[PDB]
Amino acid sequence: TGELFFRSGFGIGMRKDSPWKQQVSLSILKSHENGFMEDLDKTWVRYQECDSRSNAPATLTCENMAGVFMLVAGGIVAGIFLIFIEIAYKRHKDA
Amino acid sequence: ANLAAFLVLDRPEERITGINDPRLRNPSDKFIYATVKQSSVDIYFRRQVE
Amino acid sequence: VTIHQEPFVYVKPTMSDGTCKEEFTVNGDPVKKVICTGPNDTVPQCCYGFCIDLLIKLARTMQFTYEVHLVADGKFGTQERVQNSNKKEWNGMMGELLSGQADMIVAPLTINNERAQYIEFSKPFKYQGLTILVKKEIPRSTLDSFMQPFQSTLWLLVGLSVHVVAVMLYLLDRLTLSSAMWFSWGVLLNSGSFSARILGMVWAGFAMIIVASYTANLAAFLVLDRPEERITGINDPRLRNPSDKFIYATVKQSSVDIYFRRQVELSTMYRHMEKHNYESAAEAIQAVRDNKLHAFIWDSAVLEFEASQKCDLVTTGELFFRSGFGIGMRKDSPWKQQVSLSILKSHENGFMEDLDKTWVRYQEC
Amino acid sequence: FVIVESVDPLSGTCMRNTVPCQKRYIKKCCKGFCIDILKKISKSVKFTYDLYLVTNGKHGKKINGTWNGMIGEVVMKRAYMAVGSLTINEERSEVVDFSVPFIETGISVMVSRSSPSAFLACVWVMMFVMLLIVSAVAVFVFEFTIGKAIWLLWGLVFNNSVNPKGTTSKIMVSVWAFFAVIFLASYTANLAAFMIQEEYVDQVSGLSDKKFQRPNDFSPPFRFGTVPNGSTERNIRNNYAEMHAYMGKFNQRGVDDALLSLKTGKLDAFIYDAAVLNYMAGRDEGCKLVTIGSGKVFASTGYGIAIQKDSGWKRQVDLAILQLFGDGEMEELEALWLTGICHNEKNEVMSSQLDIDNMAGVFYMLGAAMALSLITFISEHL
Amino acid sequence: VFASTGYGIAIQKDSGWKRQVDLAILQLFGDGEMEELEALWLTGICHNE
Amino acid sequence: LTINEERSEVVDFSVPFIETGISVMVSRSNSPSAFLACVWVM
Amino acid sequence: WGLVFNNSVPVQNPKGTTSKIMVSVWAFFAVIFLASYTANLAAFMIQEE
Repeated sequence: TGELFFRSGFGIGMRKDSPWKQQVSLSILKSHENGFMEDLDKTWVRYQECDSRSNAPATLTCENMAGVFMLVAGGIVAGIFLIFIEIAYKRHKDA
Repeated sequence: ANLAAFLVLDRPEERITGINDPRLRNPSDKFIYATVKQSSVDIYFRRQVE
Repeated sequence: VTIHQEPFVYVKPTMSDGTCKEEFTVNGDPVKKVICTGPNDTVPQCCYGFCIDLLIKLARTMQFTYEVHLVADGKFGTQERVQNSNKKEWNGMMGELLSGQADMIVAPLTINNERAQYIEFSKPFKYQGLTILVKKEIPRSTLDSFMQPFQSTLWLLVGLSVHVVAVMLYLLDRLTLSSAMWFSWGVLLNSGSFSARILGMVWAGFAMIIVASYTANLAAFLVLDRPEERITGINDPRLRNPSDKFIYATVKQSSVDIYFRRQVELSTMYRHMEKHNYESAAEAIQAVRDNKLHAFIWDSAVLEFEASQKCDLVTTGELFFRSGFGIGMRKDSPWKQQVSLSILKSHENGFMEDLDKTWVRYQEC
Repeated sequence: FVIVESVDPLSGTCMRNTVPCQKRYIKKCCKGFCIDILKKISKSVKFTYDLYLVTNGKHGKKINGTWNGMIGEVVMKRAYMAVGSLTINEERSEVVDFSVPFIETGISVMVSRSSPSAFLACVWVMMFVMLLIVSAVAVFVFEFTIGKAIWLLWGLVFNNSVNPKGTTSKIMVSVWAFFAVIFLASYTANLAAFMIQEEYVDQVSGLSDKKFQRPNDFSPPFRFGTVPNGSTERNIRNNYAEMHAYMGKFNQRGVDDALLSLKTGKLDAFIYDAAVLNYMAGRDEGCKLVTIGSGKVFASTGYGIAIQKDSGWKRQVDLAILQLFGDGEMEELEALWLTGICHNEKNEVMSSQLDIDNMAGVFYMLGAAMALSLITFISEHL
Repeated sequence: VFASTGYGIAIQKDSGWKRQVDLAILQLFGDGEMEELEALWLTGICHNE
Repeated sequence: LTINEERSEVVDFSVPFIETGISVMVSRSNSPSAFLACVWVM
Repeated sequence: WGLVFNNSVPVQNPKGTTSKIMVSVWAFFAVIFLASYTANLAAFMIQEE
C-alpha cells in the first residue's frame, strides 16, 4: 500500500504497574541500543522472499520471445521441407 | 518503436491513494475494501468522523 | 472604468488627434474600439478590449450612452481602514462606485465575500481563475549525441583498443595483416583462419552492443528527468516554507490579495507578500521577464493570456479560489436585473467564444 | 524539527501561533511546528506553558562526571518540562522521565550520486539453435563453404557486415534474415530496457560497510559522521570503535552547515538523526543528495520533549500524545512541517549521461575473450 | 469550455434569504473548504486529467 | 440544475455553486507518421 | 547512399584507399544517422498525444 496510516508500534502488555514495568521498558531501550532488532529481521523480517519491481525488467525476454525465434526455427524446418520439394521442382525441372 | 511499446507502456495504476483515497471514499458494491472484525486499527475506524 | 490589462483589454494612447488606428482582426474584422481619458504611468486616451467589447454588446442589448473612464489608482477596490475616524472604506473602483463616479463598473474582478456587504453583481460575465504566476525554466537537452554524450574517453579508447585487436588479427595471420584497417576497423564501421573468425564474432557483437549503446544514448537524449516545476498547491511546500530562497507573491492591494488578507494558515505567507508585494500586473509580467522574483501570483486566466505574452513563463497547477468577472453594481440598478439577463443571453450565444476570438482563442505559443 | 526567529521589529512581537522566549534575558522569537505540537498538546492538557531558551549544548548528554545540556538542564530541574526533540537515549532515559514518541527517528548518513552492463541467457540458446539450423542448411547445400557458412549467417548475429549461391538456401538464409532482424529488434529492445527503468545505488551498507566496517582498508577516505556529542553517535561509541576513531577526520560542525558540506561533498555522508535526515531531504537546494540507503531503518528510535522524572502530567501527557496521533492531524503536522518538498522518496529520476568505464566493462569482457581465442588458437596449433 | 455555466439550487423569485443566500455562497468559497467538497464529491478518482 | 436564461427569467436563480458547461465525452479505442527537414539538407 | 538505409547495396565498393576512409566519413556519419533514426523512434516512441 501507499504510505503510513496511523503510526504505531508494538510492546509488552502492562497492567497498572508491574514489578518488571520500568526496567522492562529499559530492556526495550537496550534492545534499540543493540542489534538484536536487525537480528530479529534475520529471524524473519530481513528475509527477502520475492522481488519488488515498478517497470518490467524483461530485458532477458527470451522464453517469451521463444515463439518468435523458435518460430523462425519453424521457418528453418520449413526451409528443409520446402527446399526439398522446390529442390525437386527446379532440379527435375531442369530434367 | 514496437520495442518501445514492449517496454514503455501504461499498465495503469494501483489505486490505493491515501486516507482520502477516493475508491475507498466512494460507497458502492463495485470494490470491497475493509479489515477484520474486532481489531485495534479497526477501532481506529470505530472512533471517527469522516 | 478599469485598468488596462492585455488579457482584459488593449489600451494605448490615441493615434494622432482623437485618432485610433483602424485594423481588421487576425480573422479580419475590424473590431470596434473606444476611448477614455486618464493618467498614463490625467489625459484623454483610447479604450479597446474584449471586456470593453462585452460593454459594447452589453449596451447593444440595453441602449445606453457608452462612456469610458479610467482608474485613478491602480487597484480594483478594497475595504480599507483610514488613519482617522475608524471607518473601513472600499477603495478605487469599489470606492469610485461608492463615489458613483461612473454609471456601472466594468472589470474582470471577482465577487468577494468582502465585496458582499460592499456591493453586488450578477452571475459571472465569465468563469475566471486566479493562481500563482509560474515562470518557465530554460530547457536545453541539446547534444552532439555520439559525439557529445558517448564515452568521452572510451569513444577513442575502445577504438584504439580495436586497433590492438586488429594486431591480434595480424598475429593470427603470421598486406593481409595490413588489411586490418579494412577488416577490423571496417568491421567496426560495418562499412564494407577459422580460429580468428571467432574473434570476428567478438569484435562483431562488440560493435553490435556498441551501436546499441549509441541507441541507449538516444534514449538519454529523449527520456530525461528535467526536474519538476514545483508549484504544488494551496499547500505547496515551497510557498509554505518561509525563507529568503524563493520569492512568490502578488501585487499590493488586490482582490485575491485580499483573499490572502483574510486567512488563517496563510498567515506567514501574506506576511511575506507584504515585503514582496508589487504594483502593476504589467509590472508582474515585467518582473517575470526579469525573472525578478522566484514566483508571482495574479488572476490565473489572465496568466494564460500571459502565456500568450511570453514563453519564459509557465502555467500553474490548478484552480485556486474559483471566481469570475462581471459588471459593477451599486445597490440596485435600473439596468441591474435585465443586465444580468444580458449576461445570461451572452452565455446562450456564442459571443463568448467570439470574445475568445477577440483575444483568448489566439494561440500565441 | 524546531524553528525560531526575531520578534517582529515593527511591533517587537511574535507572529503566527509562535510563542517566543528570552535570551540572556532578551525575548526572541521561538517557533516550529513540533513545539507547536507541544502547544496543541498543552491545549487539552491545560497546562501553563511558558517558553525558555536553551542555555548551552544543544541536547543533553553526560558532561564529565555529570551531564551538561538540554536533558542535563532537565537534570538541573531548572524547568518543569523539556522542549525540543532529542532522541530517546537509554542513558538519558535512565536519567529521568522521557516522553512517548512524538515521531520516529533513527541513525543515518545521507549523500548524493554524482549501470552494471546488464545489456551485456536463453538468447544464447537461440544462438546455438541457430547454429543447428545452420547445420541443417549446410546439409541443404548438397544438391569453409559449408563449414564457415555458420560464420556467414552468423554475420547477421551482428548487423551482417561480413555469400552462398544456393537458391533455396538463399531464402534459408532469409530465415536468419527476418529472425536476426527481429533479433536486432531484441538488441534495441533491451536498449530500451536499460534505457528505461534504472535504479543503481550509492550502496550504503549501514553502520558497517566496505567504506565503513573497513573504512581505512580502502584507498580514499569515505567520511560519514556528525558533530560533537552526537547522541546517535554516542550509540556509535557502542556500535564501533573504529567509528569514533575515524570520527576525528570526520569532524564536522553545524547541521545545516553539514548540509553545506554535502554541497561541497568533502565527506562521504553525514551521520545524523534519520528524522533529521528526512528533514535534510525535504529542505534542500535541489535534487542531489539522497537518503542514507533508501532510508532503511538504522537504530530505530525517536526524538521529542519530556519532563522531570516522575512528573505531574506524565501518564496523562502520554495520553495527550494518544490524542495527537488520535485525530490524525499529525498528517497536518507534516503539513505544518514534515510535508514533503523534494518528494522523490521513490523514483530514481534520471541517470542520463555519456558512456563510462562501467559501460566499458563489457568491452573488456570481449577483449579478453579474444585472448581466450588466442589460447584455444594455440590449442589448434596443438 | 462549451457553454460556460453552472448548476445548483435556488428559491422562489424574490425570496427571503436571496441576497444573504448568495452571501452564504460567498462564505462557501470563502473558507476554501469547497476543496474539501471535492474531497466529499468532486475529488478525482480516475485522475488522468 | 444549470442556470438557464429561460428558467432564469422564470424565477430566482442562485449564484454558482460550481461551474458547468455543455459536453459530450467518449473514448479512443485504437499516430500521424511524424517519423516520416534539414535532415534532408544534410 | 547505400548507407542512407543500413548500407545493404550489393554493388561494387570503390577501390580507393584514401577514398575508403572517405567513405568511412559516411560510415560514422551515417552510423550516428541510424542513431538519429532510432532516436526519433524514441521520440514518437515516447510523448504521444
